[PDB]
Amino acid sequence: SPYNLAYKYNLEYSVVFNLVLWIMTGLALAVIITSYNIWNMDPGYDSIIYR
Amino acid sequence: IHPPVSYNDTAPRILFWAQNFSVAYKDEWKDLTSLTFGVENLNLTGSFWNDSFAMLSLTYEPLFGATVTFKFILASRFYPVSARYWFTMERLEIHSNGSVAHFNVSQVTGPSIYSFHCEYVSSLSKKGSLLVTNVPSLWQMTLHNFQIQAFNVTGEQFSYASDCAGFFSPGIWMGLLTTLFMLFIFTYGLHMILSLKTMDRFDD
Amino acid sequence: TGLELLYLGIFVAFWACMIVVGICYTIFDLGFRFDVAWFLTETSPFMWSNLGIGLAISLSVVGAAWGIYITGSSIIGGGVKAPRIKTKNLVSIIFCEAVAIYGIIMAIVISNMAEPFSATDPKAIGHRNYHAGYSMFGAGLTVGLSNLFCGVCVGIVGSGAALADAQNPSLFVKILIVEIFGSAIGLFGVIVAILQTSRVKMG
Amino acid sequence: NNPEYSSFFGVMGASSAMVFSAMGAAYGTAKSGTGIAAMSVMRPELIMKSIIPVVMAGIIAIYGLVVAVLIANSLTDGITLYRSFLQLGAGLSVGLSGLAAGFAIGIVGDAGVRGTAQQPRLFVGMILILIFAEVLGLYGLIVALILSTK
Amino acid sequence: NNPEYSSFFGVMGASSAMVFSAMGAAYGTAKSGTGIAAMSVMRPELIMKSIIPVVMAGIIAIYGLVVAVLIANSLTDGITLYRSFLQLGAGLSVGLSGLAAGFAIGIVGDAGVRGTAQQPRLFVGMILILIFAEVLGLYGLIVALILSTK
Amino acid sequence: NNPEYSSFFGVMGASSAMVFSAMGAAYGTAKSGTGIAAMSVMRPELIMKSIIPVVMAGIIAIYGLVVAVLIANSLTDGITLYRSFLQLGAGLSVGLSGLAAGFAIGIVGDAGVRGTAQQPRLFVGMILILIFAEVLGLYGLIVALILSTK
Amino acid sequence: NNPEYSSFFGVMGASSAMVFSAMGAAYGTAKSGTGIAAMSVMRPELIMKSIIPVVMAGIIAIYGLVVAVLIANSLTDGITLYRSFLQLGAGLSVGLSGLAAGFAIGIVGDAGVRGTAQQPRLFVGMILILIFAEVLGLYGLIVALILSTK
Amino acid sequence: NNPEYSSFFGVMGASSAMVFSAMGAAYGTAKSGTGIAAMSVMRPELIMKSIIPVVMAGIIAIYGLVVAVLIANSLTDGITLYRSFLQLGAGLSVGLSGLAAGFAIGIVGDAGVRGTAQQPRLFVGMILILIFAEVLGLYGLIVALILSTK
Amino acid sequence: NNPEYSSFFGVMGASSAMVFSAMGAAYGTAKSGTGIAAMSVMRPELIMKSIIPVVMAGIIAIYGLVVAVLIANSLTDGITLYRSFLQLGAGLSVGLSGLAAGFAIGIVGDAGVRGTAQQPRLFVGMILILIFAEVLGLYGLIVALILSTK
Amino acid sequence: NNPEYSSFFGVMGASSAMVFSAMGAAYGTAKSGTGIAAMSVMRPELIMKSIIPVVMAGIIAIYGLVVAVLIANSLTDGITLYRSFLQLGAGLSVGLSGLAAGFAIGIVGDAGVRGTAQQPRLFVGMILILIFAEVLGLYGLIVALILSTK
Amino acid sequence: NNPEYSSFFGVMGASSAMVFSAMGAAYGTAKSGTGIAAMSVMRPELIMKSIIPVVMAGIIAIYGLVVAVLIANSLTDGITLYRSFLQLGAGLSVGLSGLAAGFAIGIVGDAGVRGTAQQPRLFVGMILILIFAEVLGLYGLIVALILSTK
Amino acid sequence: NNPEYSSFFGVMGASSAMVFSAMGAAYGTAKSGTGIAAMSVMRPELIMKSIIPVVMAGIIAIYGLVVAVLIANSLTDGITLYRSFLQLGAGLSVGLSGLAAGFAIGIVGDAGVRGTAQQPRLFVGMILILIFAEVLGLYGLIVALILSTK
Repeated sequence: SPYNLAYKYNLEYSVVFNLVLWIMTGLALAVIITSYNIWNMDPGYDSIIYR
Repeated sequence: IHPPVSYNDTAPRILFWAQNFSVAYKDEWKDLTSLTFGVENLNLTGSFWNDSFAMLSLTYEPLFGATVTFKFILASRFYPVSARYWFTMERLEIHSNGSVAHFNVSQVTGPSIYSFHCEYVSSLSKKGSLLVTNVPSLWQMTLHNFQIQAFNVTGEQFSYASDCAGFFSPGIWMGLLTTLFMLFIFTYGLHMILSLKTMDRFDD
Repeated sequence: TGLELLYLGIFVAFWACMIVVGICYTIFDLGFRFDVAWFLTETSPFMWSNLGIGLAISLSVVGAAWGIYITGSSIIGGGVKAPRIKTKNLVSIIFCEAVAIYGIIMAIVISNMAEPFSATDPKAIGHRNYHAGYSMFGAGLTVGLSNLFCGVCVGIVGSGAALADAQNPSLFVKILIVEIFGSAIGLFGVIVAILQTSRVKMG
Repeated sequence: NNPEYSSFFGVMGASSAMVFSAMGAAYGTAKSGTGIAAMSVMRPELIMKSIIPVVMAGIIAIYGLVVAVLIANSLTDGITLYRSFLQLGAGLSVGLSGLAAGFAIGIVGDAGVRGTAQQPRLFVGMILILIFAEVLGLYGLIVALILSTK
Repeated sequence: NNPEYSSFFGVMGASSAMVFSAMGAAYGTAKSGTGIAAMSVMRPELIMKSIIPVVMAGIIAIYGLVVAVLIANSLTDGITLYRSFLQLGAGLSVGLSGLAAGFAIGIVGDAGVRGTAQQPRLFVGMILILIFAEVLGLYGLIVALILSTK
Repeated sequence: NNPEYSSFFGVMGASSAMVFSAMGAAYGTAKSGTGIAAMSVMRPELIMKSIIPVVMAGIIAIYGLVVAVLIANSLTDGITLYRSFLQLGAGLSVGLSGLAAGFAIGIVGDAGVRGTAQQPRLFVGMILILIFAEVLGLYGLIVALILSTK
Repeated sequence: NNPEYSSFFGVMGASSAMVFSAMGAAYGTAKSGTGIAAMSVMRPELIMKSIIPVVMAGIIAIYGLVVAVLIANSLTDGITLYRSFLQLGAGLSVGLSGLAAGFAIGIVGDAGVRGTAQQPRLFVGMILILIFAEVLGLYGLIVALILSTK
Repeated sequence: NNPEYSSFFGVMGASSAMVFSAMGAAYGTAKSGTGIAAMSVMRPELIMKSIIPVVMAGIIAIYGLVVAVLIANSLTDGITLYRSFLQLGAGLSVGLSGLAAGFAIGIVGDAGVRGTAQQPRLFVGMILILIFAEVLGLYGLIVALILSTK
Repeated sequence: NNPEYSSFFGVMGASSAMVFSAMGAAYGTAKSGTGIAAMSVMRPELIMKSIIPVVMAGIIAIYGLVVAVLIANSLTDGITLYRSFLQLGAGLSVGLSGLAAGFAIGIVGDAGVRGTAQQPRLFVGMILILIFAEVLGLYGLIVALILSTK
Repeated sequence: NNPEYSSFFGVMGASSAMVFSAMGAAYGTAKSGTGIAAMSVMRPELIMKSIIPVVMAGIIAIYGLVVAVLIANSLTDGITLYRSFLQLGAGLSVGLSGLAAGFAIGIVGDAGVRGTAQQPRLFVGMILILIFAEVLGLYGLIVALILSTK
Repeated sequence: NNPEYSSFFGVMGASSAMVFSAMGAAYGTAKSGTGIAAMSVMRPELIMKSIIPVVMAGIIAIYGLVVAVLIANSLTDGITLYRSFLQLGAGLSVGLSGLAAGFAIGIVGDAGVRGTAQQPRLFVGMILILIFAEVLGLYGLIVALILSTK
Repeated sequence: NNPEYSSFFGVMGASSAMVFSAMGAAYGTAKSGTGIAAMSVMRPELIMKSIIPVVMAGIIAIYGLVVAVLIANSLTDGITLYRSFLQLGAGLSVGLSGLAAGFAIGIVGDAGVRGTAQQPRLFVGMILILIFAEVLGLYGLIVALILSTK
C-alpha cells in the first residue's frame, strides 16, 4: 500500500479475540475431554473378556 | 486512496490520515474528508514542531458559518521505565469564531519510532468514546481509521503502527484474572466432588 | 489420573504458548506491547484488595478444613477401639480452628481499612492508593496461603497424635509439641500480614 | 461515570456464594449419605441420630444462599467498582469457605457415622468435630456479610 | 449507551442454566440407575420405590430448564450489560448448583438404593437425605430467579 | 451494517449442536451396545427388547440434528451478533444437554440391560429410568428451539 | 473488498472433514480389528460377516472425503468470510460427528464381534446397533452439506 | 502483493505432511513389529507373510512424502496467502489422516498377526481389515492432492 | 519520581518469603510429625530427641519471617523500581530456599526418626543430615539479606 | 529490507533438525540397548548381530546432523524470511520424522532382539522391519533437502 | 540510557542461583538421607562414611550461594541491560545445573549407600560416581562465573 | 543500532548449553549409578569396570561446557542479533542433544551394567552401544560449533 497505513485492526478486537479464544478453548476442552471419556470407556464384556 | 496530510519543515515531520474525518457542532455533522486530504489549499497556519512537541493545525473557512481551526497537540516525553520516547496526544483543541473547546484522548500513545492507529477516535459513545470531555460541550468529533505520527517520520509515509486495540482491555484482563482464578477454584471443588465414590458391598 | 493429565495438559499448553508469546514479542520488536506497567495500573486496586481479603478468609478456611478432617477422621477411627481419644485430641482441632480464626482476624482488619477513591486515572489514583491495593493483596494472600499450609500441617500431625494415643495414652501430651510448632506457621502468616498492611491508606 | 462492565464482578460474587456453597454442601451430603447407607445396614436405629452431618452440610448451602441473596439485592446498573469488588470478595469468602467447610463435614460425617455404628460414645464427639467445621462456614459468612454491607 | 456483544453473557446464562443442570441430572440419573439395576436383581419389589432419586435428578434438570427459558424469554437486542451479566450469573447459579445437587443425588441414590435392598429401614433416611441433596437445585433456582429478575 | 465474524458464533452453534449430540448418542450407543452384546452371551431372547437404550441414544443424535439444521438455515452474511449468539447458545444448550443425556443413557442402558439379564422385572424400571435420561436431551432441545428463534 | 487471513477457516474445514473422519474410521477400525482377530481364534467362519463394523468405519472416512472434496472444490481466492466460516462449521460437524460415530462403532464392534462368537444370534442385533452408530456420520454429513452449500 | 510471512503456512504444510505421516507409519511399524517379533517365537513359518502391516505402515509414509514434495515444489517467496493456506490444509490433511491410518494399521497389525499365529484362517480377513485402515491414508492423500492442486 | 505500581513486586517478595516458607515449614513439620508420632508408639522415650526435625522446620519459618519483616518495613509507596525488584528476589530466594530446606527436613526428619527408633545409633548421623537440610534455609536467608538490604 | 528477526526461524530449523533427530536416535538406542542387555544372558553370541537397530538409531542422528549443517551453511543476517521458513520446515521435517523413525527403531529393536534370542529365524524379518522404520528418517531428510534448497 | 526494569532479570539470576541449587541440594539431601536412615538399621558402622552424598548436596547449595552473592553484589540501580541478562544466565546456569547435580547426588547417594550396605566394596565406586554427579554443579558454576564476570 | 534485547538470546544459548547438558549428564549418572549400585551386590569385581556409562555421561556436561564457554566468551553489548540467534541455535543444538544422549546413556548404562552382571561378555557390547548413545552429544556439539561461528 502507498502510505504504510496500519493493518486497520478494529476497536473491540480484544473482545472478539477473547470471545473466540475462550469459546474455542471451552469447546476444544469439552470435545477433548468428551473424546477422552468415550475413547477410554471400559466395554466391560466380563463373561467373554477372559476368553 | 487519500494521501496523509503532511507537515513539512525541511523534510516531512507530522503525518495525519483517516478513512473519514468529520465533526459536529450542536449535532450538525459535517464531513471534512474531501475538504482535507490531498487538498493543496489546506490551511495549516500556526502548525508547529519541535524535538519533543508537535501541533498539527487544521483550518477551514465555511464550517459552522465560521473560520474554524483544530490543533492536534502531541508530546514526546522520555518514559523512564522503558528508557524510550513514548509519545502521546494528550489533548485536542478546537478554536472557533471567538472561543476554545477541548478534549482529552485517553489511549493515543506508543513509542516515537511508530505511528499510532485507531479505528475510531471520537467523543461519540459507540465510536470508542476516546475524546473525554471533563465539562459539557456543543462540539462532537469523529476520526475513523485515525492514524497519526508526529516524531521520527521518514518521507511522506508512516512507519509501522501501534494499533490501539490489543488482545486485551481492562474489563477483559480483570475478567480473566477473576475467571481463570475462580475456574481453578471450581476445578478444586470438582476434583473433590468427582472423587466421590460408593462401596460395592454392605454388611450381613 | 484423568484430572491430573487435564491440569498438566492445560499447564503445558499454557506455558508452551507463553514461551512462544514471550519470544514473539521480543523478536518482532513488540516490547511496547506486553506492557506490565499497563496491567499493574489499569487493573483496579480494589480487585487486588478484594482478592486479598477473599483469599485471606477462604484459603485459611481451606487449610482449617483439611486440618479438621485429617485429625477428625483419625479421632473417629481410633475412638472406636479407644474412647479416651474423643476429648484430649480435640485440641488439634482447636488449633485448626485457630488457623481459621487467624484468617478472619486478619481479613476483618484489612477489610476495615478499605475505602472508595472517587478517581479513575492512574496519575490521579497515585502511588498511595496503588500501594494500598497491592499491599492488601499480598497481605491477604500471605495470611491466606500461610494459614492454608499451617492448617494442613496441624491436621496431619493431629492425626499424628490421635493414631499414636490410640495405642498408648501417655504419648499425646509429648506429641502435642509438634502441633504447637505447626500452629506457629499460621501466626507468622498473621504477623507479616499485619506488617504488610500496617502503613496503607486509600483516598 | 462507572465502567459499563462494573456490575459483572458483583454478579459473580452472588453466583460464587451459591455455587461454591452448593458444591461444598453437595459433597458434604454425598459423603454423609454414603456413610448413612453403609451404616444403616448394621445399625438401623442410628439413622435418625446420624442425619446430623447431612443437615449441617445443608446449612453450608444456606450460608451461600444468604450471601447470594444479599449480594443480588445490592446490585444495580450504575454500581461503582468498589461495591462490585466488595461483593466479589464476599462471594469468595462465603463460597470457597463453604466449599472447604463442606469437605470437612462430608469426610468427618462419613467417618463419624461409620464410627458411631461400632461405638455409641462417639456421637457427642462427632458433633463437636462437625460443629468446628460448621463454624468454618460461619467464618466465611460473617466476612461476606461484613463486605456486602460495606 | 448500550454496547454490542452484550447478549452473549445473557445467552451463556441460558446455556449454563440448562447445560450444567442437565449434567447434574445426568450424573444423578446415571449413578441412581446403576444403583437400581445392580440392586434389583435381588429385590425387584424395590424398583418402583427406588425411582425417587431418578425423579429428583429429573427435577434438577427442570430447574435448569425454568431458568434457561426465563432468561431466553427475556433476552432482547441491545440489552444493557447489567441485565446480561445478571442473566449470566443466574444461569451459572442454577446450573452449577444443580450440577452439585446432581452429584449428591447420584451418590446418595446409589448408596441409599443398594443399601435399602439390604435394610428396608434405610428408605425413610434416604428420602430425607435426598431432600437435603435436591434442595441445592432449589437454592440454585432461587438465586437464579432473583438475579434474572433484577 | 452488522460485522463480519458474526456468523462464526452461530456456526459454532450448528457445530456444537451436532458434534456434542453425536458424541452423546455415540457414548449412549457405545456403552449400551457393549452391554447388549455382553448380555446376549447368557440371554438369547432379550436382544430385541434390550436394543431400546440404543434407540433412545439414537434420538439424542436427532435432537442435535434438529437444532443444527435450524441454525444452519437461519445464517446469512448480514446477520446481527444478537441472533448469532442466540444460535451459539442454542447449539451449546442442545449439544451439551444431549451429551449429558447420552452419558446417562449409556450408563443406565448398560446397567439396566445387565440387571434385566439376571432379572426380567427390571425392564419396566429400565424404561422409566431411561425416559428420565432421555428427557434431558428434550430440555436441551426446548431451550435451543427457544433461543434460535428468539 | 473481502479480507485475507480469511480462506484459512474454510481450508481448516476442508482438512478437518477428512482428518477427524479418518481418526473416527481409524478408531472404528482399530478396536473392531482387535475384536475380529481375538474372536477368530475359536470361530474362523465368522470373519466374512464380522468385518461389518470395519466396513461401517470405512464409510465414516467416506463421509469425511465427501465433505472435504466438496469444500476443496468450493473454495476460491478471496472467498467471502461468511462462506469460509460455514465451511469450517461443516468441516468440524462431519469430522467430529464422524469421530463420534467412529468411537461408537469401535466400541460396539469390539463388544459385538466377541459377543457374536459366543452367541450366534447376536449378529442381527449387532448390525441393528451399528446402524445407530454409522448414522451419526450421516447426521454429521447432512448438516455439513447444508452448511458448506448454505 | 503477499505479506512477507506468506510462505510459513505452506511450508508447515510440507513439514506436517511428512512429519505426521512419519509419526503414523512409525506407530504402525512399532506395534506391527512388536506383534511380528512376539509371534515369530510361536509360529516361525509366518514371519515373511506377517511383514504386510509394516509394508503398509511404510506406504503411509510415502503418502506424506508425495504431498510434502508437491507442496515444496509448489512453494515460492511470491506465494499468495490463499495458496499458502491450501498447502497447510493439504499437508495436515494427509499428515493427520496418515497418522490416523498409522494408528489403525498398528493396532490391527498387532492383533491381526497375533490372531493369525493362533489361527491361520485369519490371514485373508486381516488383509481386508488392513485395507480399510490403509485407505484412510489414501483418502487423506486424495483431499491433500485436491487442496494443493486446485 | 518512581512508577505508580512500583511497590507490587516488593510486596510479592514479602508474601513469597512467608508463603513458600510456610509451605516448607509446613511440609517439614507435617512429614516430621507423622514420623515422630508413628514412631513414638514403638519407642515412647525417643519423642524428645526426635523433636529436632520440627525445630529445624521452625527455624526455616523464622528465615521466611525475618526476610518478610525486612521487606515489609523497607516498602513504601515512594519505593524505586530497583529496590522493589531486589525485594522480590530476596522474597523468592528465601521463600523457595526455605521450601527446599523444608522438603528435605521433612524427608530426612521422618526417615531419620523411623530409622532411629529401630537403631538408636542413627541419632548422631540424623542430626548432621538435618543440619545439611536446614542450612539451605540459611543460604536462602543470606542471599535474601544481601539483596533486600542493597 | 529483510526483518532482523528472520534468522530465528533458520536457527530453529537447524536446532530442530539436530535435536529431534538426536531424541529419536536416543530413544531408538535406549530401548534397543535395553533389549540387547536383557537378551545377552540367554544368547551371548547374538550381541554383535543385535547392534544393527542401535546402528540404525545412530544413523537417524546423522540425518539430523546433515540437515542442521546444511541449514547452518545457508544462514546469513540478511536472509529473506521466505528462506528461513523453508529452513524451519526442513528442520522439523527431518527432525520430527527422525523422532518417529527413532520411536519405531526403539520398539522394533527391543521386541526384535528379545524375539531373536528365542527364535533365530526372526532376524531375516526384523532387519526388514527395521529398514521400514529407518526409511522414515530418509523421507524426512528428502523433504528437508528439497525444502532447504527452494 | 538503561530501562528501570533492567535489573529484574539480574535479580532473577541472583535468586535462581540460590533457589534451584537449594532445590537440587534439598533433593540430594532428602533422597540420600532416606537411604542412609534405611541402611543404618542393618549397618550402624557405615553412618559416618555414608554422609558424603549429603556433604556434596550441601556443596551444590554452596555453588548456588557463590553465584547468588556474586550477582547480588554486582547489581546496581542503573545496570546496563546486557549485564542484567548475563547475570540471569549465570543464575540459571549454576542453578539448574545445580538442580541436575542434586538429582544425580540424590539418586546415586540412595542407590550407592544401600548397595554399600550389601557390598562394602561399592563405597569406592559410589564416591567416584558421586564426584561425577557433583561436578555438574561445578560446571554450572564455571559458566556462571564466566557470564557474571564477562 | 543493534536491538537492546539481542544478547538475551545469546545468554540463553550459553545457559542452555550448560543446563540441558547437565540435566542429560545427571540423568545418565543417576540411572547408571543406580545400575552399578544394584549390580555391585553380587559383583565386587565389576564395580570399577562398570563406571564407563557414568564417566561417559560426564562428557555431555563437557560438550555443554564447551559450547557454553564458547558462546559466553563471544557475547558483547553490540551483538548483531543474528549472532544471538546463532548462539541460541547452538546452545539448544548441543544442550537438548546432550539431553537425548544422556537419556540413552542412562537407560543403556543401567541395562548394560545389569546384563554384564549376568554375563561378563556383554562388557564390549555395552561400550559399543554407549558410543552410539554418546555421539548424540557430539553431533550436537558439531552443529553448535558451526552455528556459534557462522
